[PDB]
Amino acid sequence: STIEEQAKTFLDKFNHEAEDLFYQSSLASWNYNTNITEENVQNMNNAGDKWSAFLKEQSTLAQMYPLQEIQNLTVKLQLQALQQNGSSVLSEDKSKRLNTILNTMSTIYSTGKVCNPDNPQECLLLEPGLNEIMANSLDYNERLWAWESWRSEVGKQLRPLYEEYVVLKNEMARANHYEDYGDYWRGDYEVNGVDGYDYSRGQLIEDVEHTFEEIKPLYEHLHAYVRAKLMNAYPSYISPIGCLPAHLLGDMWGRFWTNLYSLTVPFGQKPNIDVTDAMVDQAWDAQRIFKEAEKFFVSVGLPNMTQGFWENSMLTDPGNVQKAVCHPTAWDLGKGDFRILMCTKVTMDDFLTAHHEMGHIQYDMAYAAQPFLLRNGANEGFHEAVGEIMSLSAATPKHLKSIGLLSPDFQEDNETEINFLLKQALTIVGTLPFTYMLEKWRWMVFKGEIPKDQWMKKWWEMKREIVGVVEPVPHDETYCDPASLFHVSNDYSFIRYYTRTLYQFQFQEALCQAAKHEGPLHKCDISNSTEAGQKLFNMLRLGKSEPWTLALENVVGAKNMNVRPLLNYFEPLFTWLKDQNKNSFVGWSTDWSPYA
Amino acid sequence: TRFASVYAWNRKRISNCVADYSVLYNSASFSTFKCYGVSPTKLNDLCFTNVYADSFVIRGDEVRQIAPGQTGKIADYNYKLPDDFTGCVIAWNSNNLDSKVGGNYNYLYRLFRKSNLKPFERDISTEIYQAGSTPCNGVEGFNCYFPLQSYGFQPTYGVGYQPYRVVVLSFELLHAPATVCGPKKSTNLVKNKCVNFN
Ligand SMILES: *[C@@H]1O[C@H](CO)[C@@H](O)[C@H](O)[C@H]1NC(C)=O
Repeated sequence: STIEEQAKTFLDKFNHEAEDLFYQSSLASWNYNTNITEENVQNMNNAGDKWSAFLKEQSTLAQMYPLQEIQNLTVKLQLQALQQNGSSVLSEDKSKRLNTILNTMSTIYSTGKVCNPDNPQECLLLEPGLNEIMANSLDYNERLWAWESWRSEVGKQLRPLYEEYVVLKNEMARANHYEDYGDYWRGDYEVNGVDGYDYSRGQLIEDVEHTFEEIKPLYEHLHAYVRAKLMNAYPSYISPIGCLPAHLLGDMWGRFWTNLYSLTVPFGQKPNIDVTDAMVDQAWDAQRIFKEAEKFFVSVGLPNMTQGFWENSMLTDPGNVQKAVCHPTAWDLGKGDFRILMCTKVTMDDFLTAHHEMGHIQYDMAYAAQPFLLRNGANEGFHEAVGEIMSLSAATPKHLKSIGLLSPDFQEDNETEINFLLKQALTIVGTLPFTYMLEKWRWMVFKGEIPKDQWMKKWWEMKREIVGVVEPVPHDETYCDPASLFHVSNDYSFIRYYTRTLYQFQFQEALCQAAKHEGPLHKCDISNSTEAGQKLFNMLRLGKSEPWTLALENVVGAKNMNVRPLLNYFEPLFTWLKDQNKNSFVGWSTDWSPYA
Repeated sequence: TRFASVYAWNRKRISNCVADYSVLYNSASFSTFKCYGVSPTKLNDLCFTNVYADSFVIRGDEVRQIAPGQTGKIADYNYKLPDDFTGCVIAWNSNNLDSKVGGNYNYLYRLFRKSNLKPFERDISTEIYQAGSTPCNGVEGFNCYFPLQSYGFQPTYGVGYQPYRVVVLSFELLHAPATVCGPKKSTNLVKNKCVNFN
């Protein structure tokens, strides 16, 4: 009989059960997260097992369909996800071992125990404990010791399991008509639809290197500045011949430079902008935080919150034995149900977090009419940008003064803005070189062009080349430093944090252009402007129904991955940074080390 | 207390009584009163013979599908409303009596049909729908689907997924010794004054 028409019945029968089954799954997960009790642990496990058994039944039949003759581009894309073979292509004795290794890696990664040798009864963990040692301290003989102790007792056991895990994962990916395992992670950044909007997996590898060279002078200037600031406090340990050391960034892995902001402040006379006591003096609860901030979403024209969110979702005050997880999360339970899980307090950081969470809620509600297989964005790098757009454009002094939280006599000068521009710069472009590092490293190691022996030597020789981090202590091939990372052992991709930076500033500049704002970009807001609510809405509701390249045309001028706004947002930052390194050499040589 | 399902709706025949289209229009607990035909305030003017009442239990915003000339999944093969509709449709919120904690799966709706329904026709028979040339020849298999699927009802589904009971009233405008009428007038009485009496 006919084959094109009959698939419509299958996709109309499968999603009807998928929607409500995922609804109970999300409800059980929310109940478990809200109620930390053994009385709510069997139901979520049962729901997860039932949903997992249901998913396999509906995906096995979606191979008989010849997805090369179906005309429509919607049902074909919908069935492409059902056509994925997943991890059920290996042998059962092999899949069992792979799953055991995957679980063992995660379990061991949370069992970091390092005791002080002189007091063998005192170990510290990656949680509060050893984390506090390097987070806020003024010492040099302890920060390197903590780094060495952490990286010398966790890698020696993750390495043997990771060695087999990489090979087995590559072999499993080989069965899905992919050259390596990299295609399994680059499969979402690929479209073969409308002519002129097409994309290939081989384009991103050359496009990721052509967008990073244009922001390298900025990183050189920032590195020179931070090295100069560190030379003013630390003793004769750092040298201008090389670069900044490894155990002084402010974290175990150096992903974020937020802990170095106090040490590298240009002027200490002027404090930061704090309004937490401004809200406290007026006796603001956490509900007024959610009520006074939702109004920013109303002036732009975005739809109002549906009834039930203010009743079902808990806002704050765990208080007594009724303990709940305080991790900020937004849950789209389905069936038109949305909730928030957060222990909101009186904090401007909590204000930004609440903006981020209800931005996730708004983005989830934007494409609520899409089918269950299309209840997601075009790609996964859009959620964080949508959440952080208002986080960036909600801390401006004009926005706070409009609400009525600061006196109308405020007299901000240039230096008041330089610190605000530097605080976000140390966080934003301070993690970009560590993302292109780890992601490209994993891509090349999964490609397999290097032998077994030459694994760790390349990492240190390339880290010095681009990021500029020298070896504080010498390590041999048996060490495994990167295994001590969250997204290295749980099979988590590390590319979602790199396009997010580009998306945030692209969207911000695109919305600021058509908003009647003249001057800089750090003091631009879309409040009281419905014109900024029409351009954005045409893309939020699309969801996964349209490719991301196509979706990047109705809000932004160009579709190409060109990093324009980062060279424009931090324009005063560059203008002030080009005048401070007048006599200090900028750069580094990959030969100097603290020990040699 | 209970209403018929949307795929197999009840049929109530009302005649030989005084029609009161006043409290129905005046009650504030009616989410939908829009209807096409005579004026909702002119209802107590005409006299008819038969009145037909149909009861449905559907899910939220789907209620807009019931209109004279709208397509979908309820107005195409579950209940076809005549194009020349001469009645009115009333829908209200029923989240307090139709929704049960844990799910209320006792309201089945037909999802599979081989042809669009003509106005005022019922298909109560339940048979596995064949899609292609693969008869089941058994109980269940491939190209085998059950048209009836149960609705899911819980007290917390938001707005667009809550149950909304619907009643459709059909008035027939035939020429006959009509009996169904309404209260005409109750004007007072005067004496010994030249008046016009009716
Ligand atoms: C939640 O946990 C408490 C104990 O912490 C228990 O008494 C209660 O039954 C659980 N479930 C609900 C719905 O509160």
